[PDB]
Amino acid sequence: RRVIGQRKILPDPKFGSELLAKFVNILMVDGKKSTAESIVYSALETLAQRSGKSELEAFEVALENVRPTVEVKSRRVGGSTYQVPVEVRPVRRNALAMRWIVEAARKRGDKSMALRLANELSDAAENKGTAVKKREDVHRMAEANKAFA
Amino acid sequence: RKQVSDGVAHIHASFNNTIVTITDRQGNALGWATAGGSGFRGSRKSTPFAAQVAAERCADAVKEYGIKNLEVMVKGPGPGRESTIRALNAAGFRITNITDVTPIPHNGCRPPKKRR
RNA sequence: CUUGAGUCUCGUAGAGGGGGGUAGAAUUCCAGGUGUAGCGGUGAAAUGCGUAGAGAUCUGGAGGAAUACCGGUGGCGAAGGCGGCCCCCUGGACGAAGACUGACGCUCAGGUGCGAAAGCGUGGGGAGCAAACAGGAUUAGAUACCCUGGUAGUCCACGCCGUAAACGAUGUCGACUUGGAGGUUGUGCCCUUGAGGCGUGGCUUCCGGAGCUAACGCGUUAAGUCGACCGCCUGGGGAGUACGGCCGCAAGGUUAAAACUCAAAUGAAUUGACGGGGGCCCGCACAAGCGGUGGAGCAUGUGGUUUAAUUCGAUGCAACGCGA
Repeated sequence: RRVIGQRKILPDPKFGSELLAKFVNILMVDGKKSTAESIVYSALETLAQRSGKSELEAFEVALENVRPTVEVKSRRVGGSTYQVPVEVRPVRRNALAMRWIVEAARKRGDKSMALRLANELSDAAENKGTAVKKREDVHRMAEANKAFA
Repeated sequence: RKQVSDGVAHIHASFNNTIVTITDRQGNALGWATAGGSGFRGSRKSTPFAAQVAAERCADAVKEYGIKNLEVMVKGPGPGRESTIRALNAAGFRITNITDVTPIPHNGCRPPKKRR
């Protein structure tokens, strides 16, 4: 029954990006802010080294194709467990997109986290990888069986 | 055979079965197929989807007469039998009237006993 | 003497009974067609109609069977009961006025009569439906459900019997009773000033007022206060049972015990649990996300195993880094 507003997070103190601060918080474990920053900032600078321009919108144009639009949420009504496909909120779409982006960086197969994530940013920019695979996977499980919707 | 394009349909919506018969306004039989005549038996034949598929395998084979508009009346206490007439409407049989001519007894025949 | 009881005049509602046929759906049968591989019914299946061609409807007809639509805790009757349609004989209730009899009235053991369904005899039909019944399908027996069929039987006349939760578990005839809302049959007064409001008759249905009851409850129709008459009961089981009498083609019925057993049996209404009902909410209880137990090695406890002894306690969320 409880309801509250989203946690007041401080935006990124370098680029001023609350949605990217949410990402660098999703990724951070054991609270290692210093090393996490030192790897993600270097990988995003490696993104400027990748294309050769002011990489600020490249993040958005990459994530525009890893955001889901349909999700299944199980709800048992009428005997069996129905699937009840429900739309996903854009503020949650960004979170899920970044989640799919980070849940494939570790198994890339590059030398270091910063390097493999800088590579995976450009990879998801052109619609490849486990992130885009899971995006298509959730796009096909939901609303393609509209008989239950 | 001939061109009809406008007829009538009489259904027997039984409890565990469903009969259909299409007629051109005078008693000629055009289309008819039950549930138990297409390898569909058991409770699988007792579903409205069975009425759907019965309507379908009637329509795809009886268009030799070319019916586009259709009259129909729901008859019998059949569970979920407007589905088959809506499938006829979806089978290219543009419906014209939906009514009920269920023959109710006039205490002329004593109603038989039922499950105790 | 005339108010009870009756008699006269005219109308109202009508499913009270015979006798007769009558129309519609339906559904067995018959024939003709048009058309095609299927129908028919089970939580499944099978039985059962079909390749001179099955069902299914079109045309018509035979068969018997009861009247949905009005249909209504709607009307009628002493009760038991009556529903399409009309007639003859009637059986009963009510209304609007005016007139006569002289108490003629109510109850009533025997007795007589009527009397639900089931159960019989005689003579018939019996389409469909349906006690018994052949048989099929899951089957060391299904003889029990489920499915097509089916004998009486429902139907038609003349006669047999008299039993029911035949209940409003409330016998009949009466005298005096505060209201509301309707069901049904009335019709008067004054202006019918579109079906008008007030008084005056009945029969009733849902609530409650004093009153009564053990409570529930009844409450102008009393289980309210009283008058007259008839029947029934004296703990439960045996038991409405044997022996009798009468009735009966038969079933048995009516009247109607005793020896023996027990110390209870029984109605209402609270407070309770049944184990699921039915509904309303909390808790990371769930769904979304995090690291986890379970994969591996190592520390530690538990049961087994082992032993001369391997000291004891502890065990489902609450036993196992617990006593230590």
